[PDB]
Amino acid sequence: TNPLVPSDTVQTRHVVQHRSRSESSIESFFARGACVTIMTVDNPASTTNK
Amino acid sequence: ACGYSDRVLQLTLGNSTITTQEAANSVVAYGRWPEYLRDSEANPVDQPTEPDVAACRFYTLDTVSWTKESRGWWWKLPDALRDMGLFGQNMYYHYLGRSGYTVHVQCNASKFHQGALGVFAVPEMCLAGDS
Repeated sequence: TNPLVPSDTVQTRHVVQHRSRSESSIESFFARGACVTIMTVDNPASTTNK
Repeated sequence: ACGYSDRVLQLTLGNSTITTQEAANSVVAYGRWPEYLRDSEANPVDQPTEPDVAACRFYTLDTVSWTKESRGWWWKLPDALRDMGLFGQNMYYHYLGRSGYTVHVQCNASKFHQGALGVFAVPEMCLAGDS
């Protein structure tokens, strides 16, 4: 992939960049609990056929 | 000593000069003189256009008339200057723009007239609708 930045193809001014990629680190991309299943159980009367 | 005074001012920007002999000093809103965008606060990365004297100069809008029935007037900026010379052209040719302003409101009369106008500059002057 061609590694260009804007100053390679247009005139640019100086900009002090403050943004960071902190929230797209692997750890942060995955730092959430996700539902992987729902399990059903019950507690019926003792007189049940089931 | 030389007679310099609060009331007597000269303002010069680009090819234009304003004089006044009955001023009441002048206001710098929130104590902040206009400035170009610092590198530490910059955001679009392309090299900006800065028209300088082509656009930073006094433009006079159409005059209005104050009578006993006048309730007041309003304008918005940059909108009121959208059709003003090279300021207007630079505004419409570019997606983005920023600008500060010197606003000079003029209204003379006589020592036998009376009346008082409040001249307010409001950041984000959102106005109410008719519905």
